Order: sequence, then C-alpha cells, then structure tokens
Amino acid sequence: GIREKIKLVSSAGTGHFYTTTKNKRTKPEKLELKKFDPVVRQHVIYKEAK
Amino acid sequence: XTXPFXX
Amino acid sequence: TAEIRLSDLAKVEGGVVDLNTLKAANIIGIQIEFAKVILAGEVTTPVTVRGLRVTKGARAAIEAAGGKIEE
Amino acid sequence: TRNGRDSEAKRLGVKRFGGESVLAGSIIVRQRGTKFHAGANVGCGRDHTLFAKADGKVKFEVKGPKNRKFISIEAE
Amino acid sequence: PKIKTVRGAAKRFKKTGKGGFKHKHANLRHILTKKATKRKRHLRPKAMVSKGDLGLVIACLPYA
RNA sequence: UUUUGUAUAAUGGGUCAGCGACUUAUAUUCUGUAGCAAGGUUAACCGAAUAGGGGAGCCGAAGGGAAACCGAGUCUUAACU
RNA sequence: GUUUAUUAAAAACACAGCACUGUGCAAACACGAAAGUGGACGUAUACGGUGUGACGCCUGCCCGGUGCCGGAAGGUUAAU
RNA sequence: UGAACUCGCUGUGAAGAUGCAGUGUACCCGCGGCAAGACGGAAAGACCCCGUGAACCUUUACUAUAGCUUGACACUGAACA
RNA sequence: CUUUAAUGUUUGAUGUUCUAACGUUGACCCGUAAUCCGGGUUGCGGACAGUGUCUGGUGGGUAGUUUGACUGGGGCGGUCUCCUCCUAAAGAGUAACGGAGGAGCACGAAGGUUGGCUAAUCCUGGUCGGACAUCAGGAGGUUAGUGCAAUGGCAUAAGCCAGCUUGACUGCGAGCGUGACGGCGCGAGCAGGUGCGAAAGCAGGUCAUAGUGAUCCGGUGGUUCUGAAUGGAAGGGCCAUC
Ligand SMILES: CCN(CC)CCS(=O)(=O)[C@@H]1CCN2C(=O)c3coc(n3)CC(=O)C[C@H](O)/C=C(C)/C=C/CNC(=O)/C=C/[C@@H](C)[C@@H](C(C)C)OC(=O)[C@@H]12
Ligand SMILES: [Mg+2]
Ligand SMILES: [Mg+2]
Ligand SMILES: [Mg+2]
Ligand SMILES: [Mg+2]
Ligand SMILES: [Mg+2]
Ligand SMILES: [Mg+2]
Ligand SMILES: [Mg+2]
Ligand SMILES: [Mg+2]
Ligand SMILES: [Mg+2]
Ligand SMILES: [Mg+2]
Ligand SMILES: [Mg+2]
Ligand SMILES: [Mg+2]
Ligand SMILES: [Mg+2]
Ligand SMILES: [Mg+2]
Ligand SMILES: [Mg+2]
Ligand SMILES: [Mg+2]
Ligand SMILES: [Mg+2]
Ligand SMILES: [Mg+2]
Ligand SMILES: [Mg+2]
Ligand SMILES: [Mg+2]
Ligand SMILES: [Mg+2]
Ligand SMILES: [Mg+2]
Ligand SMILES: [Mg+2]
Ligand SMILES: [Mg+2]
Ligand SMILES: [Mg+2]
Repeated sequence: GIREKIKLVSSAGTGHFYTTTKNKRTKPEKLELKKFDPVVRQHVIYKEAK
Repeated sequence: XTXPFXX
Repeated sequence: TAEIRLSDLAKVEGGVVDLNTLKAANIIGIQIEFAKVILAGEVTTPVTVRGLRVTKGARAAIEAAGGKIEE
Repeated sequence: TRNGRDSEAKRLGVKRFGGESVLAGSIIVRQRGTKFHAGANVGCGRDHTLFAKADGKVKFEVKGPKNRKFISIEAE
Repeated sequence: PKIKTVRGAAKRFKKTGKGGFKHKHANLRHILTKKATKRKRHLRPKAMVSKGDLGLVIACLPYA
C-alpha cells in the first residue's frame, strides 16, 4: 500500500518519539519537525523518516 | 432398500 | 506484608507492637516480614511500636494516645 | 452489478428540541452538513455536531438574509 | 470439589471496593500509529465491567 | 405430544396390575431462619466422645495502584481547575 | 472354466498367449520388532510385480505435463 | 387394536371427513364373496435437507508415521603413498 | 586486484595393503546316532557390510482429522467487514438472493494560521487557433469546485493563492451522543509547551460521513516498578511502538 510507517525521534536526550507515515517513494528526504517532547517538556526538534 | 417394497 | 489497625495493637499484651508480638497475638501471620499501622479503628492505651512503618494518621493517633513510635 | 450492500445507520438528528434544558457540552444535533449553525452559546464540532457551551434552554431560530436555521442556548 | 477459577479471567479482571471489577481497555496493544492520540489516551486508564457483563465475569471468578 | 395451527387422514398407547425419570457428594453465591457480632467460626486431631479440648486456618472490620509503595485515601500527571 | 451362499451367471473374473519391468541367490518379493520361514530343496529357458487376453492382419505420431530411469559441474541444503 | 352406538352426498376444516355443518338415506343380526376407503398393516423414509453425526474409500488436502533412502558419531584396528 | 601456477600443514579425502574387531545362508571336527544351537579348525570376506543414536529426503503403505455459513429445498452462481442514497410510513431505528454506487487509500501539505481571491455555461470580438486551448467584453450567479462514491453542507466560503510555519502538540476533561457488550464518536474548558495574527483571536490534522482487525504470543526503545538466600542479572510489569 505504498505509504510506509516511520518514527520521528526526539533531538533531545529523551528516547521519546512520535509515529507516522510517508511516501518514501517520492519524499525520500528525511522528515524534520518541531514537536513537544514530554520528557524534557519542551518543543524540541524531531528527526529521521524511514 | 432395493427399489420396490422390499426387493 | 500486612497492615495493622489502631484497633489491634491494644491487644498484643505487652504494650509493645512489633512483628513477633502481633504474630503471637495472632493479628498478622507467621510469614509476614513487613507490616504497617493504618489509621483504622481507635487507639486508647498508650503503646510502643517498634520496627513498623506508620501512616501519618496512625502516628497522630498513637502519639495522642501517649504512645511512642520507634522505627 | 449485484446490489445487496448498505451501511450502518448514523444516528443523526435532533437530540434536544426547543425548550429542552441541557447542561453545557450537550449535543443538540448530530447532522452531516450544517443544516443548523451554532448560534449563541452553541458550539460546532468537527462532524458538525452542534453542542451546548452554557447550561440553558435549547432555542431554535431563523436569522439572516440567507434565512439559515440557528440553534442557541438561552439561560433558564 | 472446589470450583475452579477460569484462570484467564483472573488475568484480566480485578474485584474492587464496592464489589465491581476493573479491567484494561482493548485496542492499545498494537496498530497504534493510525489511532488518534486522543483515542489512545482515553484507553490507557482502566475501566469498570458493564452491567450486562457482571454475570459472565462473576461466573468465571468464584473466589474474587 | 409437537406445532403458527391438529377431530385431524400427524406422533404414542390393545387393556389392567406392579415398576419407571431433576438425585447425590463437595464447592460456591443468594434467600429464609437461628446463634453470636466488630467480630464470626474452628479443620485435622485429642477426647472425659453429639460434651469438652484444639483458633492451624478461613471470612470480615481498608482501600487505591500494574508494582515499589502510600493510606481514608490512593492512583492518574510536572501538576490538576 | 469362475463369480455376487440368499433379487445380478453376465459382455464381469480367470484363461493359454503377448509385453513391459524387477531379480546373481543370504535373489527380488512376502509373513515376521526378532529368530525363523515362504520364494525353492528352485537359480535368469528361473522367480516376483504390472498390464493385455486364443488366433489372424496389425499395433502410427507426441517425452510439454505427471511418473519413473540416468547424470555430474554448479547452485541450494540436515545433523555435526 | 385410544375408545366406538363404525352410512351417502356437498360443503367446511392442520387445506383429501364414518365422527364437524347442511342435507339424504337406512328395521335388528349373520354367512359366502370382492378389494374402492378407513391417507389400511408391516418397518421411528433408503430419496431430500439438517447435525460444527458415524464409517469406510480417494488424492499433487493437513498432520504424523512403518517402510525406503542420505550423511555424522559408535561397535572400529594397524602399516604405507 | 584481472586469474593461474610450484613445496606445505595437517586434516580428513578419494586412495593401497594388512588382520585382529565384525559377516560367512563354504568345508571340516567335537558335544551327538542331531540340516537346531555352542565350541573348535579352516577357507572366503573385512574395518567394508550390518546394527544403535542422531539426521535430511522419500513415504495414501498405515493413521488421525479437516474440507464454513447465508440460500424462497440443496447445489451452481452470488454473498460474508466497512461507507453513501432510496425502500424507511416528515424524531431515532427498521427486512429481503430489494433498487443504485463506493471504500481497504491519499496528503509533511492536500495540515495550521494571517492576508487576499471567486466559479460553470452561453454569446461577441480576437494571430497561427480548429465545436472546445490562451486573450478581451457582456450575459450568468455557483448550475463550478470540494484527492474519491453518495448524500448533506460550503461565499463569513469548507472552493482558490501566497507568506510565516508544525497544534498532524503532550497531560486531561464538565457534559453529551451511540452501542447487549467489547467499544465507537462529539466536546467547551483546564495545565504545560507551540505556530500564525497589530489585535480580537485560530489551531488537539484534512467540509463531514468509508480507508479496517479484538486477544494471545513475540520484537524494539524507554522506565530499577518487580527481582525466589543476598548484590546483580535473566524474566516479568508499566509507557511508547511493531
Ligand atoms: C418413477 C416412480 N418413482 C419416482 C422415483 C416414484 C417413487 S419410487 O418408487 O420410484 C422411489 C420410492 C419413493 N420415491 C419418491 O421419489 C417419492 C416421491 O414422492 C414420494 N415418494 C411420496 C411418498 O411416496 C411417501 C411415501 O409414504 C414413502 C415412500 C414410498 C418412500 C420409500 C423409500 N424408498 C426409497 O427411499 C428409494 C429411494 C431412491 C430409490 C430414490 C431415487 C430418487 C434415488 O427414489 C425414491 O425415493 C422414489
Ligand atoms: Mg493465626
Ligand atoms: Mg504495549
Ligand atoms: Mg407443520
Ligand atoms: Mg378444530
Ligand atoms: Mg390420530
Ligand atoms: Mg379416522
Ligand atoms: Mg399405535
Ligand atoms: Mg444371488
Ligand atoms: Mg440368477
Ligand atoms: Mg514372469
Ligand atoms: Mg481386459
Ligand atoms: Mg370431504
Ligand atoms: Mg365422504
Ligand atoms: Mg362379510
Ligand atoms: Mg425417521
Ligand atoms: Mg434414517
Ligand atoms: Mg486416510
Ligand atoms: Mg447451510
Ligand atoms: Mg427516519
Ligand atoms: Mg417515521
Ligand atoms: Mg481542502
Ligand atoms: Mg481570511
Ligand atoms: Mg469564440
Ligand atoms: Mg537464585
Ligand atoms: Mg537474588
């Protein structure tokens, strides 16, 4: 079904992560977003995008 | 069991 | 692990509440290694509690009854 | 091409009629479009559910040059 | 002979203060990514067994 | 008897007599009843043997939490209006 | 010739004949956890299995599939 | 073989009536005969469907397995290229 | 390195013999007036064969089972979850092998917000240029558009474009809808922390309604909550996820 599951991991120490999908087959660039990290309790940067 | 009663 | 009532403790005979004593007075269980005293029931005679975790309540209750709580 | 299908009914409709006294947050209508629009003290959720925002009595109105149905919540 | 406990029930239901049963929600085990954060959040806390199910639960736990 | 429905041309019985189908054990809950009551009761055993002894135990007077643990509170959450 | 003893005697089974194929004998094969025994006191002009069914005139084309037979270099591949 | 004081017709009716309604007919009881009816007797329908029934039988259904076959180790040693 | 070639090391390996384990369903001797068996002698084989344990393959020979349900009998065909409309009798709901269709995805922008914008169709004119391409005007007034089926919505746009962006936030949640249940949906508001806006304010994904799979078992990360003498550890729990 093409679209593929990926995790966004917290740029902070905290091993926290969010979880989503993407069309690797067209948007191969890793995915970087600002998301709230509830361990540091601060909007930090999230990375990786499988 | 063999058609007519009782052949 | 067991819990003890203020209502007990005035019934160990030998105003000193500790594991083997409660046990003797048949209120906890021969194999209990740990016991707490809860704020349940009233406490009347003063009494001494040795080696037993004690809730805030129970402490007030016991201390008001002129008793001591020596961990 | 072979029929036979249909989908579970969605229990859409009016949940509280005019005059009904509701507590805040209470759904007044499950609708699909906005047959009714949120008026005073009435909210509009995603599916276009209209809900109450204050405790009061469900009022139905027709307001405006478009003549649109509105649901509001007056204090009792 | 003692009634025997449906041992799988005893791994899923716990009897509480007023005599009811708490139990874990269903749907937080996997296939998580698509489920709304809201949805999952209200599934975390435990819940009471329904009126219509106490018959069944209780049948499975004589010694609860 | 079974059926939506049987005088039914649907089932069973030739007739009489005797016999023939919801029990028993242990658990468990509930009702009723008796006892004692924040207590209630003892098992095996002992025995002066339906007595008496035996409180080992079990249930109940505390819950909340997965748990550590805290406790008339506890969990949830950094915290809860 | 045989057969459904008791609803089928037949065109069914057997049959001499034919063809394949297995078998070097402690045979193949078969009854047996085994010992032992049939095959056979036989030995490839023998013994087993399979099909076809006197005889006459004959029995063509196909080996992709499925079975079987042969192969050894690669590939894949068990316990160890 | 439930019990019978056991007729026809047309209707009706769990829908093919000696027994229901209407009506017709018929004095009581045998014997010899016939088989149109008593959905006549016999046998809890073999067809058909159903039961998360049974059994055999088949196969490139599943799962196992005797047998057959492969190697490793053991019984299993020695001396030479 | 493109690919070969000359000793090794041992190690098996294919190999050569030996005999002494082992086979002999050759001959002989004795127990024996015995085609068994045992011992002995010899001949022939020989570490092979064969057997035990482990192991791949084969294995209807045997065995145990499976081989769905709905259905105007059954079978064939078709159907089995979900979404939309009608049947549905102006609240909800409502059957048929009734009538018609669609889903099992997509999007990091096609999400958020601030600002801005407004179709379809027809006529007239206009290079290539045509019934229809792009341009201008008038009519028109949403008949357009909305990732997609239908329905209901949509101009204050939910339609269209740009900038800045990650609220497609984490913890919760008064109070409701809908379910036999499992569960599913709506939700203001609160706390932390965000983006857009001068501000009021908006944002907990997408106009809404399909786009889905319980539980067990297991994987990954986090987290000392647990830790069977003690300290650790395994394993378990808890949270995220597959
Ligand atoms: C050509 C004439 N035939 C056709 C097959 C008439 C019937 S038959 O004799 O051949 C045979 C027995 C009854 N059958 C019916 O079909 C049947 C149909 O309706 C009825 N029976 C109604 C009745 O007659 C019920 C009666 O009370 C009961 C009976 C007579 C059943 C007896 C049992 N016989 C069988 O089961 C035989 C079954 C096989 C032979 C089937 C074949 C189709 C396979 O035949 C019948 O059932 C046959
Ligand atoms: Mg005791
Ligand atoms: Mg989990
Ligand atoms: Mg009937
Ligand atoms: Mg009647
Ligand atoms: Mg009758
Ligand atoms: Mg009659
Ligand atoms: Mg009878
Ligand atoms: Mg015969
Ligand atoms: Mg004959
Ligand atoms: Mg031959
Ligand atoms: Mg023939
Ligand atoms: Mg009649
Ligand atoms: Mg008549
Ligand atoms: Mg007569
Ligand atoms: Mg029958
Ligand atoms: Mg039968
Ligand atoms: Mg079989
Ligand atoms: Mg069926
Ligand atoms: Mg309606
Ligand atoms: Mg209606
Ligand atoms: Mg859009
Ligand atoms: Mg705007
Ligand atoms: Mg033109
Ligand atoms: Mg240990
Ligand atoms: Mg230890």
